[PDB]
Amino acid sequence: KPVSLSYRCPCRFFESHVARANVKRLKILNTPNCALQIVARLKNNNRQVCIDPKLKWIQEYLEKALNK
Repeated sequence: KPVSLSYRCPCRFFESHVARANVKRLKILNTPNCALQIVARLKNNNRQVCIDPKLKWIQEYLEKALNK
C-alpha cells in the first residue's frame, strides 16, 4: 500500500473532475513546502474537494485572472 503519512502537504488527494462552473469558491494555496493545493466547494454538492493543480482551467483562471 502507498502510505504517505508524512505531512508536508494538506491535500494529498486531488480531483481533476472539478468544473469551474460548479465551483462556488476555490483557493489555491501555494505552499513552498509542498506545491499547489487547491480546494473546490461545489455550488450544488456544497462539498469541498481538493482540486488538481495541473488542470488547465485552474491555472488559467486562478493563476492568470486572480493571481496574474
